Amino acid sequence: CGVPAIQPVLSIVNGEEAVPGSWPWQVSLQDKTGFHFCGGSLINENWVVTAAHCGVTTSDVVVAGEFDQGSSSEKIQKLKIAKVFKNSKYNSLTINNDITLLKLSTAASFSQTVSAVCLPSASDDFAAGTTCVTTGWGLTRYANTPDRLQQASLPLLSNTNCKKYWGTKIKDAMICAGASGVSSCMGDSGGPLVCKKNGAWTLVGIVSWGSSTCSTSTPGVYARVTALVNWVQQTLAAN
Amino acid sequence: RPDFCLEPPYTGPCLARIIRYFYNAKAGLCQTFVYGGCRAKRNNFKSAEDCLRTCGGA
Repeated sequence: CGVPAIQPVLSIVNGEEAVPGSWPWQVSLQDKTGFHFCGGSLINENWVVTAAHCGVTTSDVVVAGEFDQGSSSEKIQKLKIAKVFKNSKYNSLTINNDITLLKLSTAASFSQTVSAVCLPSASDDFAAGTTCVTTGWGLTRYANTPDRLQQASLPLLSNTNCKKYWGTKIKDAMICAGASGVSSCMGDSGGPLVCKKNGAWTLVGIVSWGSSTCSTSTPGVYARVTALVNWVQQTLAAN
Repeated sequence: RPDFCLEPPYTGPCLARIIRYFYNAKAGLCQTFVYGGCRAKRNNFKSAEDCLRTCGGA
């Protein structure tokens, strides 16, 4: 996990187009017609982790190995969803514990463009200021979504600094990043916020919520994976 | 009809791209809009039929 066969090249509003297939765990969650409504991350061949607010159902599909959603010829994997595991602690009011697991009916075929992201340990500490990356097909301007996968490097923010803006809206299962010239936007939800852990890309956050106008000077809020990973491991072990 | 039927569509702070319907009193029809996934207001429906049955004529 966490090691792309195709290395990404770095240097979402104000992000940049990603190297095709360089974020192999990034999936597109689409309805039965092919309409992209959220992103997600493969954690292994049979499971995808995304946001609870995305409201995924077994009627939706997981699209892996995609880069250009405007390309009909591009080879991808349209995977059916067997069951949806929404964290029962998801708070629809505060948006806390915003995570859901998707169990595929048929396993994804890992390859150069399709593989898993690593999961952190509940005790992992990703220091504020750490430069991480988020990816997705969300709006690049606050408008239709970009066809090609976008990426952006952004710093993790301390809870104290995040709260300077969002105040008490920041809960224990949330982690902030951004306010640095880039911003996740509509369509990016459920997607990954990854940071390197001993050289391997690890899922630190899941795009959740933020500026209602996708302002690049405001902290973006993500589901804090370290606070939810035990729930993840438990769900996998039981299913 | 409920006054919430007269409110403009509300995307919310979440970052999903979910298609929902809202009643547009200016046109007298329910139209689609992008919902972010959380904190939906009441003029937000999963189908045009639900929207018309709740807000039609407002």
